[PDB]
Amino acid sequence: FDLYQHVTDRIIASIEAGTPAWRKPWQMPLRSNGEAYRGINVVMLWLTAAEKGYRSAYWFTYRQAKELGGQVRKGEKGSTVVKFGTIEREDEQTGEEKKIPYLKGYTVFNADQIDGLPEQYHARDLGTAADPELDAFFAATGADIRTSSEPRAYYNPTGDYIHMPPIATFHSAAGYYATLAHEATHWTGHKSRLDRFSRFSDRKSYAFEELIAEIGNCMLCASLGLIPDFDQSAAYVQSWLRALKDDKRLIFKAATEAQKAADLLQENAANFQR
Repeated sequence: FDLYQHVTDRIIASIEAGTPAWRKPWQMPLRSNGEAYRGINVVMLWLTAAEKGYRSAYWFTYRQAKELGGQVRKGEKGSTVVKFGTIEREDEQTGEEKKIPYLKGYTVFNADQIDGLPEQYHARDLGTAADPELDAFFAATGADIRTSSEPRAYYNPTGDYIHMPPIATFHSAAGYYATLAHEATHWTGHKSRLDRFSRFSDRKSYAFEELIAEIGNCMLCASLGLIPDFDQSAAYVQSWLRALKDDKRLIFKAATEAQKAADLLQENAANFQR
């Protein structure tokens, strides 16, 4: 079937239900080798886990479960994850090789659906003051963070800095750092970094940047042990629905861009290099 439309339809339904897929955790989903899923697969597996009530982070193909001594239980239904790539094909008239880009599906099962797996496969309280570890992380991203009494958090792309209100006015360090995480996600879109604002001139006012930032903030908060704030997104949800109904590929681009934003903050903070 149409993988693009199948995923987009699942997302549209979760939004119309009142709980968008990427909000469901409120636990990164992992492959059988322990590596995290990425991009649109994170969103799909969060949704499935919530829909079906799974608690394990791990997802297996039937074969991967078999190789580990596990058996998918009778009657259990798998879940779709997608892979993009290129594959070698030939012209036909000529034999010229031409790598073709493709989208394909895989079926995976949560560890909770499987008997016999090794046992390995079966939030920090921050109070109201600054946290040394989270302060160190955000400093290491490279973001210029400025503070004033203005009671609004935002990323200023022209001066290229994040404005935060004072932490004491949140009466919750968790709320402070979740808010900073959200603005740091926007901060990755600057022309000198991921360059989202010029690449996605959003003429049909799909609120595409806010969708990327919300998904990217969920990914970043998942990895930081924080709880994202969703209350500042009611104004965009209708445009997101409109966008998804118009373009069955859009949520894939948004999830990929979201993943790139979360990647860049974590790479900067680890002094990642090639």
